[PDB]
Amino acid sequence: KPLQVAAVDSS
Amino acid sequence: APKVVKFSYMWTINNFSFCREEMGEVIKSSTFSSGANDKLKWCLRVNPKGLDEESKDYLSLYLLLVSCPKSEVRAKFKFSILNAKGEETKAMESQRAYRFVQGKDWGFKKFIRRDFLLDEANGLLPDDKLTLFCEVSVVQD
Repeated sequence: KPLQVAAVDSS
Repeated sequence: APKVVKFSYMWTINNFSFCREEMGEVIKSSTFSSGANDKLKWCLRVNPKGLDEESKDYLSLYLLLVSCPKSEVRAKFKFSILNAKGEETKAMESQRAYRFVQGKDWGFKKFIRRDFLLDEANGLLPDDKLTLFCEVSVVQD
């Protein structure tokens, strides 16, 4: 699994 | 010409290993603002154990517009972790400006895998503290 995912979203 | 105000905030989460086990925990920073003196208050929001099942292996990190009396504010943002030497690492930026309204956040559901964070060799929880650095660039109408 990626260490970090740079996809931006809103909670 | 858009008019842009840059500001930042450093947040240390102490006693990181005392975060709740059950999923759903939210931790928030104190509020912060630019000098622009426009009534906008922001904070950081962390889910130490992810927002949901798909993200349970990650820490999630968001920028929240806590207070804003105007309809909307656009802002770019960047988050970094400060390592055991005080330097920025593992940063991610939003790239473009996102549209905030009061109570809205934007950020990274999968900011960093927790097993990397908890591996002492990476030096990211020195003394059981997680230090995060947020830089914001807000558009002022």
